[PDB]
Amino acid sequence: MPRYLGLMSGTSLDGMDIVLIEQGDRTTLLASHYLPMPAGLREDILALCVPGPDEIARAAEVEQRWVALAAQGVRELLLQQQMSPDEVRAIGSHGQTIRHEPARHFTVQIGNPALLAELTGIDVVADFRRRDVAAGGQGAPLVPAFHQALFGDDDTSRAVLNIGGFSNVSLLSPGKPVRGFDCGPGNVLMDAWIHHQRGEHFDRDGAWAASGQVNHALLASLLADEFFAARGPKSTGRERFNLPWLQEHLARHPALPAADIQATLLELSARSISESLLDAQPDCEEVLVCGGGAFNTALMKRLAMLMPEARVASTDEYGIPPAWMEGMAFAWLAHRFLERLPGNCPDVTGALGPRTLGALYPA
Amino acid sequence: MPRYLGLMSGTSLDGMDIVLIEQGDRTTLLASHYLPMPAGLREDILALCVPGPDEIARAAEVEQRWVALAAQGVRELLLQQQMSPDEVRAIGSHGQTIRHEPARHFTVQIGNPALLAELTGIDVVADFRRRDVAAGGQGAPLVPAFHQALFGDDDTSRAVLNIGGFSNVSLLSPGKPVRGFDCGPGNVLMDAWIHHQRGEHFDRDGAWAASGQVNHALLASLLADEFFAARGPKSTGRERFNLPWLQEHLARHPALPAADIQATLLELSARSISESLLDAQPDCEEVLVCGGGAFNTALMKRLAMLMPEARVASTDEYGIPPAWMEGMAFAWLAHRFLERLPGNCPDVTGALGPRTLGALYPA
Ligand SMILES: Nc1ncnc2c1ncn2[C@@H]1O[C@H](COP(=O)(O)OP(=O)(O)O)[C@@H](O)[C@H]1O
Ligand SMILES: Nc1ncnc2c1ncn2[C@@H]1O[C@H](COP(=O)(O)OP(=O)(O)O)[C@@H](O)[C@H]1O
Ligand SMILES: CC(=O)N[C@@H]1[C@@H](O[C@H](C)C(=O)O)[C@H](O)[C@@H](COP(=O)(O)O)O[C@@H]1O
Ligand SMILES: CC(=O)N[C@H]1[C@@H]2OC[C@@H](O2)[C@@H](O)[C@@H]1O[C@H](C)C(=O)O
Repeated sequence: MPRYLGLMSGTSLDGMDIVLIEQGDRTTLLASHYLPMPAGLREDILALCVPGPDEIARAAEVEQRWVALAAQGVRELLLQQQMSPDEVRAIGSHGQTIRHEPARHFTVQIGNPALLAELTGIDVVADFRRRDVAAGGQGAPLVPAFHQALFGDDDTSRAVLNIGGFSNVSLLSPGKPVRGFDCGPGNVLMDAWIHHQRGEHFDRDGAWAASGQVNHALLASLLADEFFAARGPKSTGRERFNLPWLQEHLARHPALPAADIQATLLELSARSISESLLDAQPDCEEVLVCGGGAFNTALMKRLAMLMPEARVASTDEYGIPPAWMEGMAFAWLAHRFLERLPGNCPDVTGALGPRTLGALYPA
Repeated sequence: MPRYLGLMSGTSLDGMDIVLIEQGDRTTLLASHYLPMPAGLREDILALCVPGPDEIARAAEVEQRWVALAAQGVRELLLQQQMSPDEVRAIGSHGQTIRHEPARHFTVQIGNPALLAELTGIDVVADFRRRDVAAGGQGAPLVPAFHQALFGDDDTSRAVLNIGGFSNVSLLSPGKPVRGFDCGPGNVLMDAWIHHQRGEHFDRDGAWAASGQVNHALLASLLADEFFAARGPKSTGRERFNLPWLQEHLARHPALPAADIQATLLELSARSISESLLDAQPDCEEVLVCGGGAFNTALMKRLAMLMPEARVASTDEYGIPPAWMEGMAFAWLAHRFLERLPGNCPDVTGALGPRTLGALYPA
């Protein structure tokens, strides 16, 4: 019954997820701890997601504040759980993606794991993505293995679907190796648009999206990106799908209401997920939705209707809160590293084969 | 009787040292292998040593080339020694420093250890300084503990003096715990000056230096830099001692012949060493010189003259070739990581205490 911490901080930059798990015969969630991202740090992370000056100095100092916050949250969670650091075997830390360039064969995650070990007094397993990339893979997604271990079922063809900043799906097909790929944007554009407009961080329950009307021509134009055509191992991020990208599409088209664009963005996510998922697993019987997109009532409804042959529900029904799936997954990967068990799925990432993912920074 | 690889590429940027050692009852050098740094790569690393644009993307691509070259070298050495990589327990990789800012509490060594593990098929231990910096230390020097393991003679006092781009000394005073610090510039300015003048990489045997004559006024002004005044834990780099820095001193005084300036730079190194060393260890009886500075005949004689109470010889006289000392140290630090033994020295670095240095990237 070794206990592990998982630290995830996704591209939505909403905040830091910290989970505690017990890894026995099955993965149990013991506790969760959410740290909202400070305004300043969120914006400084966003400033590192595009090319710019003095990045090495800037990232180091952003890194220091990120780790300091992570260690604060870990300390908080342990005290509130009446357990010491000694009772935790290791922290699994994803870090923070500031650049993802699989075409150029690199992915950049910050989160100085040495400093995280020093501050927490706990062994840290981190930097899980770079060995997969080194093995020719996309480096993303890395949860499918975990999704397999949780929800691997012979009797059903399940698709486990994360909807964070970006969407990604794990295809659990009886008989066949685990498949998976980034579907496209999840909340990233819906958040970015309501931020450029107005100045909010996200659209609660997708209520602003539901107030507007879809523009079918715009939808067509957005779906005409090369990434949606591509199949098999692929990944994406803020490099491709961002506000500039959207504005470039809005330029050639005429002027539309802002809510209609938001509605179009919701549909863009629903349709990209639906069509890419159903292309890969037309036999799908259950879509299990995790990540913060699970809480979007407008989005979830649309997925159910665009995939009528499937039962679309969040992972809550199956015992695991959708908020903490990624955090639990990286806790699990620290386990996998310490037992020398493969981290990646080759037919997900496109790597040469299975690889032990991560590096060990001991306390 | 495990075998380790040591990989070191210092601030001189002359090339990559690859050593193979055995760590039985003591450290034995089995083989060495030097890789001249390609011109293109040397200049791109140098371009990352000052603030600039698009550093994260640039550093990543430079990193891949660095690692590709390191892996090539490792392959070449093993084949030439008729060895499988199965027979090597791990590689200790220093990586390549492109920024050293202890004051801002960060230091940046590139060398994607995950890719290095991928390409060599051997477990990599890397990223040694960061944990010392995390512990409130300078992060440099890191060799003193090795120096103590090799040349820890209690009957006699002695200082082990590495002269690379930068000079650093390990003070081995019988009974008293190990101390050390960066003395200042070793070859870095002498290299930088002749490069600026003639394009050459270094001054062979200090012949150019030896053809010129020391200028008193310039020397005084060079010795005036505050770094030389400071005592105890120190570290420095190209951030302080560089050609721009030198030219601030040149401009102040009238024009000098180029060779006289070179003569003066040789004197600057010897005096900053000799005075910092004996200040901290006045009883010094022996100066074991390692690093490429040991090959500078003019420098070695001048060190002898300034320190006549002690013998000044290279480490070759006591078993170890002066070129491979650092490479051997990092292989040793791999051994020290894997046994969970401290690799830093608080009374050298200023860190809160003894720490395991490095991170394990398994093959
Ligand atoms: N009640 C909600 N209604 C709609 N969207 C929501 C709601 N709560 C959270 N979200 C979305 O979930 C996102 C966070 O999802 P998350 O899984 O943390 O993504 P990431 O891992 O990329 O940070 C927010 O940016 C937001 O768009
Ligand atoms: N024959 C020589 N004569 C004088 N200086 C030399 C000679 N060979 C090497 N050097 C000096 O040694 C330096 C390399 O020393 P090294 O120990 O590799 O330092 P670093 O760790 O900074 O790379 C060169 O830059 C040069 O100044
Ligand atoms: C941050 C950094 O890169 N420091 C190095 C450091 O290198 C050696 C390996 C050490 O860690 O002890 C040393 O202080 C000095 C002289 O050694 P070399 O120039 O021969 O490498 O160089 C640089 O300051
Ligand atoms: C490079 C990167 O950070 N990718 C993220 C991102 O956010 C969701 C999706 O794109 C996924 O591929 C991945 O995160 C999850 C945890 C994963 O690796 O499965």
